[PDB]
Amino acid sequence: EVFNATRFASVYAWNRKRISNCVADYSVLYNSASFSTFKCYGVSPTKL
Amino acid sequence: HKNNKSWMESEFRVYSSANNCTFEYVSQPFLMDLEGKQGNFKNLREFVF
Repeated sequence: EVFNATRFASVYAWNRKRISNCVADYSVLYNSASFSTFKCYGVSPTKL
Repeated sequence: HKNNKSWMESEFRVYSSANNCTFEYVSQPFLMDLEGKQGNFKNLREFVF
């Protein structure tokens, strides 16, 4: 949902969604070619 | 309710508000019954928490 959502917020009033009780296959994100920027802090994609 | 001339789902006279929901779940739309029947008890349900 989040990476395909039809409305993203105005930045002064940014949305938050909370992710809970689920399998985070970050692979569908970290090796997507679509993103212009992708980087992580304190964590490497090789581990998450 | 008049819409089915019988009982229906109705407003939660259970809480005023529900802030900061740390967890949520549904699974089954489970079907425990509601009708105004007047025979002896036929259903026993037991739970431990």
